[PDB]
Amino acid sequence: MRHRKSGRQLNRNSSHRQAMFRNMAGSLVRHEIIKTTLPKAKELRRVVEPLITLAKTDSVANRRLAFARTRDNEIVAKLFNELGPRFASRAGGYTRILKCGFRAGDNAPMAYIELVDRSE
Amino acid sequence: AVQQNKPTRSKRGMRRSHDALTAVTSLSVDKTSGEKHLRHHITADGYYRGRKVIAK
Amino acid sequence: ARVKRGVIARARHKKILKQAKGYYGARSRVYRVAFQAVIKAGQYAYRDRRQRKRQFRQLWIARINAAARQNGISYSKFINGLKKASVEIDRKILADIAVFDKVAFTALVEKAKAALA
Amino acid sequence: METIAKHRHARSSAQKVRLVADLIRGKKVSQALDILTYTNKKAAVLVKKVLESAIANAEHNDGADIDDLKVTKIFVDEGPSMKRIMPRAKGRADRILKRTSHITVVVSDR
Amino acid sequence: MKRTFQPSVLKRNRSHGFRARMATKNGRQVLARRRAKGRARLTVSK
RNA sequence: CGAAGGUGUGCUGUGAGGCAUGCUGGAGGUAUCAGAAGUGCGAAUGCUGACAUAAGUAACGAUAAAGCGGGUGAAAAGCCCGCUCGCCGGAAGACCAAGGGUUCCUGUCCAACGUUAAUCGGGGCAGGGUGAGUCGACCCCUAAGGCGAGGCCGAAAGGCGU
RNA sequence: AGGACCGAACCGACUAAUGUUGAAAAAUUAGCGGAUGACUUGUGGCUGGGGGUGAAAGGCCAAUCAAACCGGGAGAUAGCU
RNA sequence: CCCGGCGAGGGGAGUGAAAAAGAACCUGAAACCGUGUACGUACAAGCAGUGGGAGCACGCUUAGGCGUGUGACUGCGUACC
RNA sequence: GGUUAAGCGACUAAGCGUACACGGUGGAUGCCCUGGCAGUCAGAGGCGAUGAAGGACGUGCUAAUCUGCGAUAAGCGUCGG
Ligand SMILES: [Mg+2]
Repeated sequence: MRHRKSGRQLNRNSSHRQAMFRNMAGSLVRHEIIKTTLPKAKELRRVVEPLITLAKTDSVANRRLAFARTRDNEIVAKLFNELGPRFASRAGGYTRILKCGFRAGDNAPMAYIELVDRSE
Repeated sequence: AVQQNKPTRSKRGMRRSHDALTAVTSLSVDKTSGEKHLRHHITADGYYRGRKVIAK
Repeated sequence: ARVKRGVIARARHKKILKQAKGYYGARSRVYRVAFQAVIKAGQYAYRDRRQRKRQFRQLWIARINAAARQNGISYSKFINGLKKASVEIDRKILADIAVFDKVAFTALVEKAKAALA
Repeated sequence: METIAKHRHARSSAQKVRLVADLIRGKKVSQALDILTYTNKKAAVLVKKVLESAIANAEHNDGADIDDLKVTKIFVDEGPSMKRIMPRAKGRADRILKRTSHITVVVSDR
Repeated sequence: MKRTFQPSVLKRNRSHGFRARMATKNGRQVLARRRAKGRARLTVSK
């Protein structure tokens, strides 16, 4: 009954949740700005931010481990080279959420999530 | 399970007494453009805490 | 010749709803309910036209008894002495006297007490 | 001067739209528009268009004083219904009702 | 679930068609009745 | 200079009722006395139309699954493009018969339909699209069977049959 | 060789659950029987209502059957509601 | 002409005797659904009315305790066929 | 005039109820009829192999339907008004 339990369900099973976060995590780092619902964004930080922390140290083992997530070499290629140095001097809080109202199709809590600086 | 007598409009009206919407009052006022927006939300043109957040 | 009942029927319905103007909900809008309400109102009006005489008669005796006992005599003794005095004042005026003019009622009780002996 | 602007045969139930109408009844227009455009209902969008229509109705056809304009009378009346057939189990048919609404907004400076 | 009506134009014409009706005295009675009633589609053909 | 009808008020009769008038209505109504009824509705699980209730509740139709960026657009979870994720793959692929009868393609629109949004569609409107000596049909022949000149039989209709 | 065996397509419907204003006016899922024969299926044809057909249940004969459906006798009759 | 999506819908101007005749178009009732006003109702139990009845609001009247609207409380009262 | 205590006490309506006014849906009522029903007086009481009744398809400056017409195709020739 959710006593000291973490991990939202999002009306999906374990396989769909893992794949959807994996696809969304790669999309976010590729563009540095995506728009998704508030519960999706809030659980996305528990995925991309640990991934960035792993990407802080560059090694053959870390890159392979980072490749096991997001299942994409180009996403791993951008990591350890671009987002590494930018977040090397930062301890957590790589992402922030910007609420932007509700959709007109289903009236869902809408929010942007992006990196800290985005170099823009 | 179904009615035995027709409920009147008085019962119907009293049941809808708790269905009234709660209108917002004091959403926010921007510190840069001074335009109405939700609390802890960006404006129409991506303003939050004064500085740009969307860059269009 | 064919006769259309659309006008006379509507007039009768308006008359019944007119007599049942303002009871409750369907009793003032639905003829099938208003008609029963109108008839039951008639029975109550006929019944209470006789009950009103009994109701006011009950009230007058209660007020006369209250005033007489204030003077120190029961209602039954007051009327018993009142009859022996050959006084034919009904209970409506006696209740009227007892409320508005106190000294007049004190005259009635003194005469009744005097005529009682 | 009273200014009348209405929307007829709006594709929404009278009960649904009325839930938004009572939110802005008698309020100042400057804030009434804010409530409607920040309300998360479809009926809010419909009544907002009517309210904005009344606003330009009271300036292109009436004199002045947009700031002091106040909504006085607002009410939603049920309109003509459309009869549709929705098939059900065991060959039974149910006649569903699609209810249209008339949204009337009256605004005046006084 | 196979329903009662399985369409087939060839069987439909040979059963209730104009030439099938005119082949019997009873069919002429049917056509005469429908002509009297004034139905637009006298028979089932086409 | 305001008929019938509708909607209120007042007066009046033992009652069914009657009269006057305000408003709407915008063209017929009809005294008195007689005559003829499709002549008076609250019920018949009455009939027809309209509108309530449950109630803004159940439900939105296989638990194969969506996410993101850009574009059009007033508005994009549903439309288009691209990247992924998943599903079928002796089918959820491809070609036909039967049946359907323009649902096919393009341009344009969201009145009604799509169990929601709609710019989308098998929706609305307009235009276009089906090219055979060799494919099929048509055509020659025939099975089951149908019809049937003469003929036999049967009140008539008609039945059987060369 | 088999009215043989196990088992797909195919045919059928024994058990359980769901569904019971359902996705469905008998279905779905998990199981189940036959599956070279007394098998199944496509196309066309014939048997018509006191009749047809029936490995026979008075079962089926257009979502119906101890006498199908439509029209007519017919405004049948009802000591009943 | 304006709002509105180059919509739907609406408001002006104008025609018209009348647009309270706008094509969903003569007259436009009731059920049903609303807006505003007047009164009552959040310690009171039931065929919801009836008799009494304070209070409140409006028209009276030029006073005269009148009428209309509601009905705190109270006796009686278990729909129709 | 102040403190304390005791007693009494309206003004609130989330909603609802009653009356009135103003509206919506609805299409009853009133009025009307190039539509029906029943008759009276007259005619005709049949059409067709010289191809009937009834239909399909075409025919206009035509996209559809109704009506007429039939590749001479909303029609052609003659005689009259
Ligand atoms: Mg009323």
